[PDB]
Amino acid sequence: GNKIHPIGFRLGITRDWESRWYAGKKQYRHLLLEDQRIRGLLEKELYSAGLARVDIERAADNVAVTVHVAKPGVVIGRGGERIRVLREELAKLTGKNVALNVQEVQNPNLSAPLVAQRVAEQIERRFAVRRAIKQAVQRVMESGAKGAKVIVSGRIGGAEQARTEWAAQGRVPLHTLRANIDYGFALARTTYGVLGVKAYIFLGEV
Amino acid sequence: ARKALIEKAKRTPKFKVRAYTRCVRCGRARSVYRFFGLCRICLRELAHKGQLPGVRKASW
Amino acid sequence: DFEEKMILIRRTARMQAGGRRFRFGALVVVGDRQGRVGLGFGKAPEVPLAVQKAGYYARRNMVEVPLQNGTIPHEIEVEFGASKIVLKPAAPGTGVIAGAVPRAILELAGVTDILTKELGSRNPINIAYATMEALRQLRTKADVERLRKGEAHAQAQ
RNA sequence: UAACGCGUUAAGCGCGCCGCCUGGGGAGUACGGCCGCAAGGCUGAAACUCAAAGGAAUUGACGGGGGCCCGCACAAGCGGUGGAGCAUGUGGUUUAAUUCGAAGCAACGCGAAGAACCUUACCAGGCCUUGACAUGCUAGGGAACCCGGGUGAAAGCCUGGGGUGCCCCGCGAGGGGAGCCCUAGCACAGGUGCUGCAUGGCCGUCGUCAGCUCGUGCCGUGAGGUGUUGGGUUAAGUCCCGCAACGAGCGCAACCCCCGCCGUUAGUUGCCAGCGGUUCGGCCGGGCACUCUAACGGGACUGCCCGCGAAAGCGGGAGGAAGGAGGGGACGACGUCUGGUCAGCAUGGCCCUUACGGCCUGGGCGACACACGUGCUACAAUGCCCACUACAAAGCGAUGCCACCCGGCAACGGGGAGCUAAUCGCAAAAAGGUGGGCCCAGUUCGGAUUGGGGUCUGCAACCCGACCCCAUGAAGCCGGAAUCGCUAGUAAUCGCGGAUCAG
Ligand SMILES: [Mg+2]
Ligand SMILES: [Mg+2]
Ligand SMILES: [Mg+2]
Ligand SMILES: [Mg+2]
Ligand SMILES: [Mg+2]
Ligand SMILES: [Mg+2]
Ligand SMILES: [Mg+2]
Ligand SMILES: [Mg+2]
Ligand SMILES: [Mg+2]
Ligand SMILES: [Mg+2]
Ligand SMILES: [Mg+2]
Ligand SMILES: [Mg+2]
Ligand SMILES: [Mg+2]
Ligand SMILES: [Mg+2]
Ligand SMILES: [Mg+2]
Ligand SMILES: [Mg+2]
Ligand SMILES: [Mg+2]
Ligand SMILES: [Mg+2]
Ligand SMILES: [Mg+2]
Ligand SMILES: [Mg+2]
Ligand SMILES: [Mg+2]
Ligand SMILES: [Mg+2]
Ligand SMILES: [Mg+2]
Ligand SMILES: [Mg+2]
Ligand SMILES: [Mg+2]
Ligand SMILES: [Mg+2]
Ligand SMILES: [Mg+2]
Ligand SMILES: [Mg+2]
Ligand SMILES: [Mg+2]
Ligand SMILES: [Mg+2]
Ligand SMILES: [Mg+2]
Ligand SMILES: [Mg+2]
Ligand SMILES: [Mg+2]
Ligand SMILES: [Mg+2]
Ligand SMILES: [Mg+2]
Ligand SMILES: [Mg+2]
Ligand SMILES: [Mg+2]
Ligand SMILES: [Mg+2]
Ligand SMILES: [Mg+2]
Ligand SMILES: [Mg+2]
Ligand SMILES: [Mg+2]
Ligand SMILES: [Mg+2]
Ligand SMILES: [Mg+2]
Ligand SMILES: [Mg+2]
Ligand SMILES: [Mg+2]
Ligand SMILES: [Mg+2]
Ligand SMILES: [Mg+2]
Ligand SMILES: [Mg+2]
Ligand SMILES: [Mg+2]
Ligand SMILES: [Mg+2]
Ligand SMILES: [Mg+2]
Ligand SMILES: [Mg+2]
Ligand SMILES: [Mg+2]
Ligand SMILES: [Mg+2]
Ligand SMILES: [Zn+2]
Repeated sequence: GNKIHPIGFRLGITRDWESRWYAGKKQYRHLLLEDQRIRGLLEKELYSAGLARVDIERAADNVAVTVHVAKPGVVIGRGGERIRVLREELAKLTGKNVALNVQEVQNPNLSAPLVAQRVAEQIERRFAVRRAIKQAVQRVMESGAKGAKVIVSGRIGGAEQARTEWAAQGRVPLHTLRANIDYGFALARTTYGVLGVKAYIFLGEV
Repeated sequence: ARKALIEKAKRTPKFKVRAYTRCVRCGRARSVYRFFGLCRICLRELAHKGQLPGVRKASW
Repeated sequence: DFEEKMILIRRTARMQAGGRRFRFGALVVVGDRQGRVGLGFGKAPEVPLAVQKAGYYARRNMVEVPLQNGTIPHEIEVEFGASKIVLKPAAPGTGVIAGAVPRAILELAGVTDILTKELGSRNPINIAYATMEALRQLRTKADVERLRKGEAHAQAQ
């Protein structure tokens, strides 16, 4: 029972919300649940493309879902087909005019949610957990970053004794508010059980 | 949040008064906020993720 | 640009309220199989890191063994603490007839034939050091002749 | 030299000679021999049994060891708990069931920010079996869907009628097909069943305590040390001086929010200072001065003066709204607790599948010889009651808040205006002020308990709602041993709002 969610802390100061709209008490309840049904689906259907953020901006009967993705082709699809299928299935579950665009996360080495994931996969694929981490943190600092940190926790290896591995380089100042710090969390699901990967990436003093 | 009771939750019941809210997420019966249709656990979680719009953390 | 070897790796414990806390130690040899060998003992909190360290240290602590045809110029015996090594040079096709540690050190030195016994404490680390110190000490009817004549050398040579 | 240490008083370098050691326990025991007045001594085993016994040094922990420092920790206070009655939680016991977890601080008004049915996981009874929910599959019957009867506590069970859409082939009768439905059968779904000692996440905690560590260098055979220690300073591993150390990371601080002063921009639904008109209401003109509202900014740095100090900094003063972190917030280091939670969610493994799944109606979670925890209301005169009269903030509300009129002792009901709200409303703020009453009394203190008559919500207030009015008017006269909180706008005291919510 320790540290604060590094985002919700910085939220509004050095970090933005993933849903940006206004709604009165009357409407809010459902436009919320509507967002969560969207982010429910695109999260399942796009794990293959490595997806960082799902931005949901809103007007009136209008939804601008910006999907932030490593491999932007996989989202698009050959011919331009796959994206059309989504947009229809979206505007089905939404019943509104869904405006799904796609944005190329140009560097997955500085996207915490992705670094997290890449590790979790690696862990699921039965890779060495310690190495998996040092080597991830590695890749993060190599690409500009000013600080980074990854924490795998759970039944590491086979392990009856559930422990915690972690590693960091540079500064990861969780107390410093003006620090832009990306956080992401991945959950690895395994024959022996489930483990969690947190990845912190310190990006720049503002 | 047994499955049936999440469904029963939605069933428009024999009397107006067996109307009760659960969390649109976990299905939790108990600390459910009208306004979000979420419990005080889910609220907390989604709030930090940044997925409840305009929901800041307070401090005064 | 030498070969490295692992003499030994160990784990060791400190103490803090609420647990042991560990640290690793690596003993590493470094040789060029033609008369230069160095020994390094490095500790870090992670094992491969310790070895890196160890390897760095080894190259800074280097010793030129005067190899005389696969073997060492005379016999020699050297104590270090509790531990004591003896190196008796040997004839061709004898092999490094030496224990676990000294071998690694001798092999990378570039030695091929040599006799050996450890004696006293068998502790790796001190035996490691005793050997390196033994080799640090060898001389030659050459090395020696210069020491003794020396004070008018080059009248007879 | 293993180190501790030794170091011309050697434990160094050597020679001579003597004594002694050869794993721990058994054991300085047994046996034998010698000495002794005796007590007993000297000499001295093994069987057996263990896998160590040991020496020195390192980190830590602990000490009814020492030193310095801090926290409402003690002290100094103010007010309480422990007693009473009641509200809640819990132990126990009881029960058909009193679902389950929480268990020293860190469980006990805790999960529960809303248990009459629902919730609801427990119990009894009546029900369903591809199932209340997902994706399917094989075979037949069907459009989907809509309405009515029987039985029943409901669920369910049985049954009657209306209805023929869409896609392809065909002139057509019509065959095929998508979707949905029913019946049979199969994958399966469902499980708040177990394991928090298989876990993720999140949290409590030591502790907002000032610590925890790393790179390189250096010391040591080494575990490890150094730095981080010492002296001064600080809320602070905060800084200063010192030093085999020089830095760095997580922490402290800072960047963020609220309050205190002023600025610029902003004038409505807010504001009223001089002025015009007034039904005396800022009501109307008009104006944004002021109040305010709320978005950006300025302002404080030991900067100035005096005194002490190598320095850091400390004490005191001036200007200033604010002075040495101005007050409060958010923010919890490496780790500890095999801490908490499989009953939020997720999840490995084990277990059930006409039953541990699911539907319902009723009951239970509210039981009461008792015990504790947290709190409310009191025991009264620095009070109580009645009337008249002032001064808040923060929120909330168009399925709602409900102004004002009417009936009614009243709860409330009928009628009905404004308000998606700086406008309309909840809204009376209560302590306070003025007047009058009571006069030390179980009382005009206290308001339990019960009798009676109503109101509202709700399908339904027996178990088990709140509220109003009449009558009843219990304990209690300041609480034993123990024990809690708080260091300034704090404690004590007085009202107000909100979340959950038909209530
Ligand atoms: Mg931690
Ligand atoms: Mg963990
Ligand atoms: Mg479940
Ligand atoms: Mg309800
Ligand atoms: Mg030489
Ligand atoms: Mg010796
Ligand atoms: Mg030879
Ligand atoms: Mg030996
Ligand atoms: Mg041995
Ligand atoms: Mg002498
Ligand atoms: Mg001696
Ligand atoms: Mg013996
Ligand atoms: Mg023996
Ligand atoms: Mg004896
Ligand atoms: Mg004796
Ligand atoms: Mg004796
Ligand atoms: Mg005898
Ligand atoms: Mg005698
Ligand atoms: Mg004697
Ligand atoms: Mg000792
Ligand atoms: Mg002490
Ligand atoms: Mg006291
Ligand atoms: Mg007292
Ligand atoms: Mg009491
Ligand atoms: Mg219980
Ligand atoms: Mg349980
Ligand atoms: Mg309640
Ligand atoms: Mg019930
Ligand atoms: Mg029931
Ligand atoms: Mg046709
Ligand atoms: Mg036809
Ligand atoms: Mg399951
Ligand atoms: Mg645990
Ligand atoms: Mg438990
Ligand atoms: Mg060294
Ligand atoms: Mg320290
Ligand atoms: Mg502090
Ligand atoms: Mg510091
Ligand atoms: Mg006038
Ligand atoms: Mg006007
Ligand atoms: Mg400001
Ligand atoms: Mg000064
Ligand atoms: Mg801070
Ligand atoms: Mg446990
Ligand atoms: Mg209860
Ligand atoms: Mg009236
Ligand atoms: Mg009324
Ligand atoms: Mg009054
Ligand atoms: Mg009076
Ligand atoms: Mg009495
Ligand atoms: Mg009295
Ligand atoms: Mg204090
Ligand atoms: Mg209240
Ligand atoms: Mg309310
Ligand atoms: Zn929830």
